[PDB]
Amino acid sequence: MLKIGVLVSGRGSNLQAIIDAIESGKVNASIELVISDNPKAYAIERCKKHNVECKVIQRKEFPSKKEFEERMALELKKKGVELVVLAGFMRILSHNFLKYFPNKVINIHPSLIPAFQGLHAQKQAVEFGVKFSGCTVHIVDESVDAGPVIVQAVVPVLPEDDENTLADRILKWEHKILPQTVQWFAQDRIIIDGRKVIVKDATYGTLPVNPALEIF
Ligand SMILES: [Co+2]
Ligand SMILES: [Co+2]
Ligand SMILES: [Co+2]
Ligand SMILES: [Co+2]
Ligand SMILES: [Mg+2]
Repeated sequence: MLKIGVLVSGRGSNLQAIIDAIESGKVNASIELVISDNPKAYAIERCKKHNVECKVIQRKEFPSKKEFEERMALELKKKGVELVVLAGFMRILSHNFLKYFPNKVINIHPSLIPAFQGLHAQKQAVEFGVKFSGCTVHIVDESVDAGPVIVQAVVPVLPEDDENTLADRILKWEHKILPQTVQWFAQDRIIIDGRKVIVKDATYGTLPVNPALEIF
């Protein structure tokens, strides 16, 4: 099975989606370790309920960021983690961490990047007034939600939508494209060429997900 590690900082609904997809047999992978930088994250409780190893590693426990990132990489390496998944993780990863997992660190972001990068992307979309938003699974690099794009899901925005209502609509898709991406990695179907990513034998040119979902 694909051995993956998940980094979290809060609620962790995206972690739950992966856990459920694995338990239902839709994703051929195992979560070898979950790392939370927040001791009170609900994500930790999810790990307890599903018997998923979880470790709390806090930034304040290290003088430098370099140390902090090194410890997290090492702990993942010790578990043979092949794919690192950020699910609600709030720290910014640098080359110190990324160099260990070349093109093997992914993240789920609630917007159609490069649009609305950064924090509160759903609220950004609503205040801006776009008619379409959505979510993106991308490879993490030194940019702020500007790395290689694996898959995106488009979601219509309503005139009366507020941050929470739109976020809720986008989240339904995040819970689908992130687990699907994990499965694609598990199937050795992720091909990288430059900053472009292609999924082997996947269906392209589709709505509302491109490439189209397969396990959902
Ligand atoms: Co273990
Ligand atoms: Co735990
Ligand atoms: Co983001
Ligand atoms: Co609208
Ligand atoms: Mg999450």
